[PDB]
Amino acid sequence: GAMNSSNYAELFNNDIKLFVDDTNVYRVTVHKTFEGNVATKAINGCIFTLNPKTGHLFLKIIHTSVWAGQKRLSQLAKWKTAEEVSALVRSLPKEEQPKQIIVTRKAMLDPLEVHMLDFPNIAIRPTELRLPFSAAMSIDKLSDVVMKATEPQMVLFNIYDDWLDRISSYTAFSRLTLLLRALKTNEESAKMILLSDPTITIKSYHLWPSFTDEQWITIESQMRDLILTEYGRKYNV
Amino acid sequence: MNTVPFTSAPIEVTIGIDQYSFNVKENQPFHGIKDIPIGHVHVIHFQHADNSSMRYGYWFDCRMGNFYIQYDPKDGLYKMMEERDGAKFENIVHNFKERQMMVSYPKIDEDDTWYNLTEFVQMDKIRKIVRKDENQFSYVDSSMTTVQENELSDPAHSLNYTVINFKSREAIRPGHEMEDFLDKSYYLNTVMLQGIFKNSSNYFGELQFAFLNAMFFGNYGSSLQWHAMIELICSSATVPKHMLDKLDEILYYQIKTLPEQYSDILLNERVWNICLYSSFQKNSLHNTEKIMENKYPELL
Ligand SMILES: Cc1cccc(N2CCCNCC2)n1
Repeated sequence: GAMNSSNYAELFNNDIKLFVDDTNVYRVTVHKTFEGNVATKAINGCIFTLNPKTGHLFLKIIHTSVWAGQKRLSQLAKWKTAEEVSALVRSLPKEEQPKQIIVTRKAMLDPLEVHMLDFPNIAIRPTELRLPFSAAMSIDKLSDVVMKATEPQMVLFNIYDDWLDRISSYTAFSRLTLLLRALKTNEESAKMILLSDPTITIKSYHLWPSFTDEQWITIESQMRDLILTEYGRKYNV
Repeated sequence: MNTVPFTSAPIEVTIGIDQYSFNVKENQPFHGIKDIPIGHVHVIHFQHADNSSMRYGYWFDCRMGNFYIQYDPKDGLYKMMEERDGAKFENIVHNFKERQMMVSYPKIDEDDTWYNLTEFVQMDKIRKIVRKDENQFSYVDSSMTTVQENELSDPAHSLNYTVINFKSREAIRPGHEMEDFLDKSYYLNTVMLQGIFKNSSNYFGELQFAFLNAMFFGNYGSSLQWHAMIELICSSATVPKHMLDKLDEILYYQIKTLPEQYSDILLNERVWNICLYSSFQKNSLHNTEKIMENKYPELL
């Protein structure tokens, strides 16, 4: 059933699973028209599909051309997401197809289920977790490839860089979600934190700075402080 | 007019005939039901005074033979039987009609209720849903499950209703996944109407049969089937105008006939609010909507 804090370790077992997040699939800027009305202008988006065990991210890029002439786009976006997830599954060799897919928003359950009818042995699950994958467009290189895209495009990332050489997937995942939670609550601060020390660079093939173990500990604590603070600054506590 | 005679009434039971019912005391001199209108199916149904568990009953049509009820004390129930010897049956019944030991099917003449609830129900189709082909009549009760309920256990005692499943490959064409799921017109018209049911009358007959088994026996899967067949129609943008008109009539009488005290188990809040207010056909069921809002405004 639903994924929550109690079955949290199941992410890191040896059953293939992907998270899907659709929050960045349909993106608009809202503006005033010359007549003084409001119109939306869509910008490129992405589906954030992610194997929490390996860190492989299947960033499907959603070019605004896909919304051309379409109605009820917030709804189409969930079916378009499900179409793309399903095409991704079909393209993987059998032994790489997930046994589960966990959607971060319950509205995606029925669209994915319908598209996945050909894969009855794949469980489509919701979660009770309030995960921060929406903040994934606060990762600069991810934001970059999405905004530059000129056609639909799939780009493959490892969202853990090389962390797994040194830490467990459980711990990788916790770091990642601490980074994304920080990015979501206060992006400016979160980013200041990650790059304050210009000597700690991001390898061209990575998304995050190459911190040492001790430098990650310092970082993680600063992101924690950030999240507790922005919660106080928000609720006055 | 025809007759369903009884050997006796050895246990205390409430007997239903169609939408009518009366109390019979243990070993009361009761010998059957007379003046049953020809031309319709009928259901004669039973709730023992001791064990309100298990309503049961028989769908039948008097044109398809002479049919009596004889209580069976081994199996403990009122059993429908067929008498092949017509002479014997005409004589025995005239005997009981002379001694006036039969209740009269109490049809008021202005009243088209039964016809309206059974318009498209035909015995021949009931017998395919309720497979027991040695008998011209069909046994149903409260606990019988449906062919779809068994997928999710005894197949001989099942209700073989048409399997409808909105998240199935049958319902969803590859390539129109969103289109066919939000607008089931493909499923309704091509798969079901043209493919499985053949016409709207067989479809409506199953839908009506399913309500009645829901209402008279509280058969849960029959209500599931009834709500599903409504929803398929209501969730389809393209429905022949004549089917929309007939469905408004069909449901109107089902809601009219439903016991006011049973609405909470037999009426699915979700399907009805969706049908009357969200679906393509939200504007196409005026009589159904008017009666639902004046009788059961609570559900909505
Ligand atoms: C009440 C009714 C009417 C007609 C026939 C019939 N029966 C029962 C008598 C014993 N078995 C023969 C058939 N029973």
